[PDB]
Amino acid sequence: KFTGLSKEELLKVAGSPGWVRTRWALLLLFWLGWLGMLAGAVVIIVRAPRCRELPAQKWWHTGALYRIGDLQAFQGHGAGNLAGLKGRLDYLSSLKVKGLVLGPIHKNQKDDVAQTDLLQIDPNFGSKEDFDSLLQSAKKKSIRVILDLTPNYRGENSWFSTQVDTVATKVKDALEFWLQAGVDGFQVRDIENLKDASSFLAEWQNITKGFSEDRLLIAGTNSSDLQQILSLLESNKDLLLTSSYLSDSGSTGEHTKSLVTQYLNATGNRWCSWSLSQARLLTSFLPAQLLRLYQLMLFTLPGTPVFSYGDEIGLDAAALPGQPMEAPVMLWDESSFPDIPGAVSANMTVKGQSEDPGSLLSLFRRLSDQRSKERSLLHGDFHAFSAGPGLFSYIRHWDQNERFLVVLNFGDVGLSAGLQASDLPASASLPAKADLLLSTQPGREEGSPLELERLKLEPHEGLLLRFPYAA
Amino acid sequence: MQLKKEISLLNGVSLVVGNMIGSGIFVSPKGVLVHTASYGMSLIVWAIGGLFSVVGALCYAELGTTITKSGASYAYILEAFGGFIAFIRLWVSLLVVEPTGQAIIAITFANYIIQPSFPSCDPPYLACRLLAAACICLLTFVNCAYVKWGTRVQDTFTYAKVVALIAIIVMGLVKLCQGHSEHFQDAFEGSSWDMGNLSLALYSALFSYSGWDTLNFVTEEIKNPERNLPLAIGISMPIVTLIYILTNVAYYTVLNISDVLSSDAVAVTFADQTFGMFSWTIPIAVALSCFGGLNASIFASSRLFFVGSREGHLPDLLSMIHIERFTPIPALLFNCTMALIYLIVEDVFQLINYFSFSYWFFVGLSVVGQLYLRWKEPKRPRPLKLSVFFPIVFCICSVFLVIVPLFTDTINSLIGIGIALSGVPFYFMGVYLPESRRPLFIRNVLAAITRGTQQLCFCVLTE
Ligand SMILES: NC(=[NH2+])NCCC[C@H](N)C(=O)O
Repeated sequence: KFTGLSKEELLKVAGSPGWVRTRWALLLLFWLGWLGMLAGAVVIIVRAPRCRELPAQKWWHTGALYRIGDLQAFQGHGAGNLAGLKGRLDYLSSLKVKGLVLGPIHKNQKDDVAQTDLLQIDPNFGSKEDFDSLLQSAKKKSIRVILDLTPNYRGENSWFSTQVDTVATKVKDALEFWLQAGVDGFQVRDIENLKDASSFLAEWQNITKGFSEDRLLIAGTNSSDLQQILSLLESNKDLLLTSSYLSDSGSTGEHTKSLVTQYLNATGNRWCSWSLSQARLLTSFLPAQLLRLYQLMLFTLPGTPVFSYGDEIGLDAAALPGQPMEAPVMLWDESSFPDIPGAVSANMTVKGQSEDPGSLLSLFRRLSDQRSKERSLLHGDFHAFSAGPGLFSYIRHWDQNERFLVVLNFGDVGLSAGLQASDLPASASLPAKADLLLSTQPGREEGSPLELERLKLEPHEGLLLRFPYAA
Repeated sequence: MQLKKEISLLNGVSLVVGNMIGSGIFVSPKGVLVHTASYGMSLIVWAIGGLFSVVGALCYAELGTTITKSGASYAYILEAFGGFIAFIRLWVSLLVVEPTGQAIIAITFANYIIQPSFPSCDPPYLACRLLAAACICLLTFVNCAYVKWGTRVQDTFTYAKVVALIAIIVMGLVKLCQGHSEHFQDAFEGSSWDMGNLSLALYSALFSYSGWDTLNFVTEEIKNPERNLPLAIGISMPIVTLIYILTNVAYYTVLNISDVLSSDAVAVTFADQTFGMFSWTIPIAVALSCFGGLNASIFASSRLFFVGSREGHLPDLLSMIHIERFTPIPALLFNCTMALIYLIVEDVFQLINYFSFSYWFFVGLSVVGQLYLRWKEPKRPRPLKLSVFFPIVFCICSVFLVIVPLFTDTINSLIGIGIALSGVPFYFMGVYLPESRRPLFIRNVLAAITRGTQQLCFCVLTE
């Protein structure tokens, strides 16, 4: 038969000049191909474009914010204390927020300015040490904490209209005191009520920036016109200004489009704060069929979205009878409102909504997950293109991460999403068929790449299409 | 022209360590954290997965000193079980276990050698593939020229990555014991003690310790295969277990579970967080790791195929050896060609779904083979016989590890069974029938091509 040649042949018939020349040629062709693979690697590495620089955002960009307008009305009676709330930080981090705003915890009775200070914890809420433990547990669970320093939060006038200089001193020393304590920011409300607003607010900004650069100062005004916004936001540029600039909307697609685009063009695509008021809920200005629509926009606009307590479930202040409008009670379970029990439904509490994917709290959780983990939403650029009569359509694209497109039906009839852009940069090439992460109305399956031409938008339906880096 | 035993104790420790500590601890120590969601219980699951992998490594020390034959899952299956399942192991390690393993390790090398130039976006796929193919070709040439060159490459680069992990552990312990001790204050909170999570915790704590037997694939080339193999495994296992536990101590001291669980390159995130300057040290470290952990899947697989060609399953060609330098050239070229072929596929990272039931099935079946030997033939010359406790508990652990990818990933694992089974045609058609009964034309062309590549590859059959 046959067998592998003995070494003898490997010494005579292989060592012949022809075979050894062929072997040398094979080896040298191999090393030519290998220097070629290296040349290809090193040249294609300088062919693909460079990678844009991350703006190294603070904490208050890495997720939404969240307000506790009143500690007691959040969890309920009896446990309306900081130590009691310390348990709810397992719930809040399920919403995937990167912020929190406790209500004014300083002792305040009424107009009397000589006794109301900004340093003493109101003992009916707790003490200092339980507060520090709350802060430490929050910090441990990656949730920075803010604090509200509106002095006269029990009374019509919030800034103690009688005097303005000594209240500025209380704010002054309270900032540094609570910052040494471990708070990660501050907010004030009704700055239009405080005379010498711009200058005092700039001074407090300088204080909180001089203590650290990862601290926050959020001023809230009841204003609704962009002119007041700019006139107060000239000397201060690191100041998330939450105002009623949006809430005055008549929910018209063209109206809200012009409004958001004009706010951004006026601030030149800076970093803003998107909310409907300083401490009011969403439902205090929006119908219940409109809420999913808004909460799809607020979690995608280029800024920090700021929700009050209870707007992750659609909590209404007028559905439950005998409820104080300014500070409603959160609906944990059927026993959340022991008064007139039985009317508390199952789809109206956080518990019954936590399991349903076609609920509103599921929308909130999925959105705030797509916000606090995806690059192109965290700090990506924002560009809106025109659409049908009453739509709202834009794109969020950072460099090469998952590029998002959002479109919103601000109408009560079936609309058509034309989606003609013709103006976005080449880094924003629209795919003819785009994915779909979720929709404000159940009925369209997620994971189905849908073509970007035939779209019929039912009344109040939102779209969060996605696509990867295209060229 | 025998394979010229030229591996010391340090080189064996370097192979094992170099084969275990790869990109499995730098880019994703999350498989445990994602299913445990706490620090204390995650460290306990790491320690216990390490203990089970140590029991398995002691099982293989006993085996690799009983049989003393290369392959460690193709000879141990071979003896006491027969040709069939042996060839099945060799087939699945020729198709979708060793080619995919080396291709993925080289692709990760490419990804993390250029990552400091492409931090925030996706490196160009072309560069990834070309540089990974170039790395594989360079390592195959190194391991061809002189086995000592392969041992030196492996030793140098496992030194490099162990130094890098020492740097990580030292920075973590400095930050811990300096003034902070910040996350290790109320550990074990929020954890999940329901088996539906601890199961996957351990099962992904075991895929991080895979590779503790690379030294048993080359048992024949070891200096003293009766003392250097078990001593080498016993010097490796504590080093790898301690480095895993302490590296995760470092991570969890500096970073937070959430970010860790989010970091696709957990070690890169750690570098950015703590290494203020020199943030390009950890990408270099992961690159050197994937290199020195590729030369452990080419210095250990191309000996598997060698034993394959020696027993008669694969053509006698893969059994040849270069006359003047004593390195199994044709097996090395076969493995390089397999890896380069499996580089053409886009997204080979998904092929970790087709052998995660085959690899551990075959490790467990080698353990069952050891138990079969212990029962049937208790009179073998055994230079060490550990208590049957070790093989039996590691067999139970491997039953766990092969049932977990059968509950989930069932369609994938069954396609993996299809892949492994696809060899049985070649077996019952070309292997089982003896010589002088196989067709004359195919054997004649195999003779001609063997003569060709043997004259070209400059190699000869073992003597
Ligand atoms: N011969 C081998 N077992 N090679 C596989 C090495 C992979 C090893 N489990 C790792 O962590 O990367």
